[PDB]
Amino acid sequence: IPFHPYYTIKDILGALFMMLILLILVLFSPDLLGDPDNYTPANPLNTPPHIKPE
Amino acid sequence: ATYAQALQSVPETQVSQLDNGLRVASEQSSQPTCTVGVWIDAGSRYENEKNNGAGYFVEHLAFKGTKNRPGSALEKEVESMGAHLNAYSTREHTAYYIKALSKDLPKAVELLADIVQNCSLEDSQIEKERDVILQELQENDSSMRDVVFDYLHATAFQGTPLAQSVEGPSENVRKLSRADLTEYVSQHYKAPRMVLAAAGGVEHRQLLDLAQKHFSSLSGTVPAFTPCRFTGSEIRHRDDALPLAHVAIAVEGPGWANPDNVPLQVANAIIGHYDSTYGGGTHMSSTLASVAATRKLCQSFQTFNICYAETGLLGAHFVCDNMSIDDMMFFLQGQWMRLCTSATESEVVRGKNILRNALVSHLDGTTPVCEDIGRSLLTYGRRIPLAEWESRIAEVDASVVREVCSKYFYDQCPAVAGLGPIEQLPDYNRIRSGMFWLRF
Repeated sequence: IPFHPYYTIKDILGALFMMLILLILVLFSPDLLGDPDNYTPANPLNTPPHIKPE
Repeated sequence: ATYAQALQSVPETQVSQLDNGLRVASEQSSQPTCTVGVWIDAGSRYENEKNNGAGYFVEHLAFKGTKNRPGSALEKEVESMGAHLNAYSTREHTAYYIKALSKDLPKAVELLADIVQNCSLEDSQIEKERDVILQELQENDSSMRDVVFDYLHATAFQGTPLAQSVEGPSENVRKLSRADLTEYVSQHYKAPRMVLAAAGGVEHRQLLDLAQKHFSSLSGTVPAFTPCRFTGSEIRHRDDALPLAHVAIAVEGPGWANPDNVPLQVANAIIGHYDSTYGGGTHMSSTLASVAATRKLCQSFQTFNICYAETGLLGAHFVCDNMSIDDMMFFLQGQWMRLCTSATESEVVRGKNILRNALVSHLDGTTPVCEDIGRSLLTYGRRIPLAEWESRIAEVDASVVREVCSKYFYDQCPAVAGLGPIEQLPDYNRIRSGMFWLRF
């Protein structure tokens, strides 16, 4: 089937759903996945309790 | 001799009406040859799912034998005096007409009176005609244009008797008992739904005398069709082995009434027609024709205005290779919207001249004149004089064409029918989106 008539609006819906989730995260639980320890000046004199990546 | 004088010099077609309801019409001008024909209001539009194809079978058996004239003797009487007998049965009309000499008019009616009223319907003739119809259905299967048009009718009038083909399904043709044929003749060959047209050198008084003497015994003094519906769809028969790709796209147009036919027939005349074997080609006024000739984008294209009583199909049918269907769709749709949005006066004048030539060229010769008389009496209820046609053409201008095209073309769901290597045919969503212009 041609891409324009169908697989544009479907991708539009997908991108809208992705935006729904993404603004839910941004606007209700901003620092959800991020570790709170980032909100602290980087002091090389103190190792954090647990060093973990994303 | 300034056209208008010639238009008013055309002899008029007097119309009379017998008690039975047969509408007798004649138009004598000079000729020693005449075309006399009975037009019935029967056809595939009236037959139900089981009677589909009965009209075709009746037309086939009409000439084979009658009651008064047993079998081939009928043909003898037609051949001995040089007359040419013919019959055609479209979806909503049937017609049996003979071309004969002016002298043979008294006989000419009689044979016709034998054919329409008292046929033979011999069982063995039915048995052989069944095989004849099956083979003819195969021939029509080989007819790619006719197959495409039948597909268009099926997909446009879906769920209505109009979608039924004239010949009927092959399964029906097998059963088709003689009782069904007799019933169909009884309830579809009645006197009120008959027009006895006669062109050429026939006197209306003589025609009335012969019709009264030969048609009085017919039924003197009920399913009468129903408004069909348009179902914008498409049927795609992907058959890649076929050489060319026949495509036909149509929209709901007007009927036999609804004078919008006159402007629309102008607009279609603007699009015109063209195939491989033509003249100027790239120099043709039609933008679609010029582009197709310049880029060799087609092997044929045509604009059709099939109009039934309650509705009709108005559109274009083109024949092109498998690698030019999409470009054809673009250009045809673009021409449609160009007419809808900005028609211009010069294009409308060209269309008016073309349509003026169409009617006068068509209404030449005894047979086309008689056919026009019958069709006009059945459909319009009257034979429209050429002067009235000229006036209706004159009243058409650019604004009227733009308005009617916007009414019938702009933003409408079309009915499409493709056959052959039609895989490049744009998806129905693309086709429908082509029927509205964002710029406008």
